[PDB]
Amino acid sequence: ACPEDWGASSRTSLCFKLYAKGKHEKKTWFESRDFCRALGGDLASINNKEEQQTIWRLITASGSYHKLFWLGLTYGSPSEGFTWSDGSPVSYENWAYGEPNNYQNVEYCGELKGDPTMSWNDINCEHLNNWICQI
Ligand SMILES: OC[C@H]1O[C@H](O[C@H]2[C@@H](O)[C@H](O)[C@@H](CO)O[C@@H]2O)[C@@H](O)[C@@H](O)[C@@H]1O
Ligand SMILES: [Ca+2]
Repeated sequence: ACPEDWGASSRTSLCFKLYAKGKHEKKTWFESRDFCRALGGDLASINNKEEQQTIWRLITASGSYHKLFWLGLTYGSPSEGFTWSDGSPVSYENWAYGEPNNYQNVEYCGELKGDPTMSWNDINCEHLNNWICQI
């Protein structure tokens, strides 16, 4: 069962929470990771299409589309490439077309574009974004 406002009460329920913020309250990737971890969770990992649908439905309910959200995607060592901050393997992927492209060699964190495609993009970790936590 999820905490109230994070999901449903069944044993199979996945718990995610959107943090959509105005520009003065958006956070860098590291700030967002630390925020979710302080609650006992982490930035959201998306391990399968079911979790993707769960998050998309939260976005539809929020009424705001096209927003960019930090996910738990962070580059590891050169041999690893992208990892999830929660330690789970990056197996399921939904990178946008041509991504990750490490544009200008400075893109080491992953964001979700909150439109129906639910696609991922690598971007500069110091950008200020909305974020999604999991617990
Ligand atoms: O800004 C770097 C970014 O540029 C291009 O992505 C565009 C768009 O698809 C992104 O959603 C937004 C927000 O991140 O930025 C651009 O408008 C692509 O070259 C992309 O790989 C790159 O990260
Ligand atoms: Ca990119």
